[PDB]
Amino acid sequence: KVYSQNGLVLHDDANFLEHELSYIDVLLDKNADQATKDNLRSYFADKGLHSIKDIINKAKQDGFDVSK
Amino acid sequence: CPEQDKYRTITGMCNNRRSPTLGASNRAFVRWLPAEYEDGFSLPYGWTPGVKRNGFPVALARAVSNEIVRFPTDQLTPDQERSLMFMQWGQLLDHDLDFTPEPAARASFVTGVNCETSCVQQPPCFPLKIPPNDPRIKNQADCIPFFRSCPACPGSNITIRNQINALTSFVDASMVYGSEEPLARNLRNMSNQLGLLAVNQRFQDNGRALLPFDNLHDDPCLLTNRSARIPCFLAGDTRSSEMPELTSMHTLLLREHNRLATELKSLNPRWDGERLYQEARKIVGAMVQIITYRDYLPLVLGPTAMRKYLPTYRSYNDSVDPRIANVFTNAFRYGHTLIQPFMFRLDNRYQPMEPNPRVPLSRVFFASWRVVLEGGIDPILRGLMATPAKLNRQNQIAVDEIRERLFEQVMRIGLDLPALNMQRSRDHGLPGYNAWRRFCGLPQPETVGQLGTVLRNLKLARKLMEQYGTPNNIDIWMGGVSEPLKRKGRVGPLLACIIGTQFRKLRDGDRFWWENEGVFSMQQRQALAQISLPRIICDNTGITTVSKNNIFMSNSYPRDFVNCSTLPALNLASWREA
Ligand SMILES: *[C@@H]1O[C@H](CO)[C@@H](O[C@@H]2O[C@H](CO)[C@@H](O)[C@H](O)[C@H]2NC(C)=O)[C@H](O)[C@H]1NC(C)=O
Ligand SMILES: [Ca+2]
Ligand SMILES: [Cl-]
Ligand SMILES: [Cl-]
Ligand SMILES: [Cl-]
Repeated sequence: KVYSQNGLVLHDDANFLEHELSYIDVLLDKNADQATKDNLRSYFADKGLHSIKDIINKAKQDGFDVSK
Repeated sequence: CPEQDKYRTITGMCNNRRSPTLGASNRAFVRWLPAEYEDGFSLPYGWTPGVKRNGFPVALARAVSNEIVRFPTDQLTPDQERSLMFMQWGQLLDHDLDFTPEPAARASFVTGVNCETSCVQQPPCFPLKIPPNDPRIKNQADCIPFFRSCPACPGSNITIRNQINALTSFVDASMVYGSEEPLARNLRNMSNQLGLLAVNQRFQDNGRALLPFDNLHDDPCLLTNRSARIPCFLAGDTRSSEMPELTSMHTLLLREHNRLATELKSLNPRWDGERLYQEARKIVGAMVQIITYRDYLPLVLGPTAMRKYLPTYRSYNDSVDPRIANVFTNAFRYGHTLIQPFMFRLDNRYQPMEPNPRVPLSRVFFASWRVVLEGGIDPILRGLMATPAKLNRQNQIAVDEIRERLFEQVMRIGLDLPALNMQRSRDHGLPGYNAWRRFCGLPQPETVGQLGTVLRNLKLARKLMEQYGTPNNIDIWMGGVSEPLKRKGRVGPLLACIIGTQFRKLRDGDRFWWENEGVFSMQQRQALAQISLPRIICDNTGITTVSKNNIFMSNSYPRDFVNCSTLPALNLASWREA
């Protein structure tokens, strides 16, 4: 939902967050522990983002530059 | 729900096992008195012209503010015994307790009018009309925007309108961790098993963590300095960026969490991320409760009301209603009388810090760029400790930085926070001043003279009668802050009762109260009694000289300050598992 005070949108729980880009870096890190990447994919899966493509496209949809 | 558990839920669910929704987020407020609406179930008083309340016309909130609350800023009276940290903790605490959602502006696309822009009184708008000869808004066709709070029962048929509390009523540090499972996880660092909260990835504060950035397509913080492009922050409560002073307290508790989770890891290597997160969350939650009830509330209520409304704790009581009363959301706005018109920033010497050491509040609202680009949170926290709060006088209620210029950098027009409070109480159908006096067992004045006796101020009782006509119609906030302050307190008897009662229930009706048997061990409870807000500042900032307890009373440097080496650090030795 949307948190609104005096017409200002203070939070939108549907929007990709900036610090979640560091998670994308982990997934695309070849040497990164596989059990960690699997936990991140379950994190993103719980938000409707299943393929790496869905995750990147959501971050892009929400105003972030994707070059990965 | 769980036959037995150890940590509280994020939403507050099943804190009370006999009624698992009590205190849980996204539930209607509890009403200590039946709602009073113009038409009896939804319309606020002042909605329909010519419709009186108790035989008198409804007073324009903006007019009451102009004639009662307005005073010359420069004549402000400093509080000789309250720091500006006293005000700020009240705001942060309130953001642990209540948040009343409003409809988003974009819902007006194919429906109704845009309350941001239009002055048409149409759902969901309830704009404040401009009185004649207004000192700032000289166009009476204008208005101050106002969205009605969302109803607890959408639409509905003959259901007394009520409002929703999006937060957990419990004092559980939900302004850090959130009040819903998705946000709570979004706030957490899910790339390892350390149980940390997510921190900013683009900026630090002298090597120390900053809050992560929130993502808002129409971010208000970007408007405060277009070249800086610093958006608002993300925290357990969505208002974290309203003020850099507030932001600094959020940032402080975020660091404290990651500091605790770090130590607990070294202490118990076998614990996984979830375990570390929950244990550090439980300590922080107890720290907030301790600071609130041990240090803060005694200075709000004063000794007399403290002993009366918050007697010595006994044990948990599952018959206590721990919800936030609808009236508390407005009554706890007394803190607005404490607000100074500037943000004070000091250096390591507690001297004014350049660039700007005395910034008017009308240029700090949503100014997240100031935290990131103008020296972090250390200069802010130092100003909060070594600056006196504003004292509340019956002819110096609230400054004009919030009465004339609230959010003017992100709004088509400056807002009037005192007026918003009174309009808000009407939006929530709250009873008038005498209705709450009675509820609290206090005398109810009918005439200017009797009101003069209650207020010990014949002049103010006169201006209130001229605006409202009868003391029965005085909006609860206006009447609450108009009363003389109790001995060694900063609220009158009426607000001491409402505020005192609320926090009693939040203590006695909280199964996870830090002193309740089973929550912590004996060695852990004795360890937590040693914590203090000045020590938390020492542990998570570059500041090495901090206020001496009570931090909310200490407010002058170097008289009321000590070196960080003198205070004891929290001993987590009892958190060791064999
Ligand atoms: C908005 O932010 C800009 C950019 O940060 C401010 O200009 C800076 O002022 C700081 C003072 O701490 C200096 O250290 C920098 O050299 C300045 N940066 C630039 C880009 O010149 C600017 O002052 C702010 N706007 C206002 C109104 O204060
Ligand atoms: Ca809470
Ligand atoms: Cl109520
Ligand atoms: Cl909260
Ligand atoms: Cl007061």
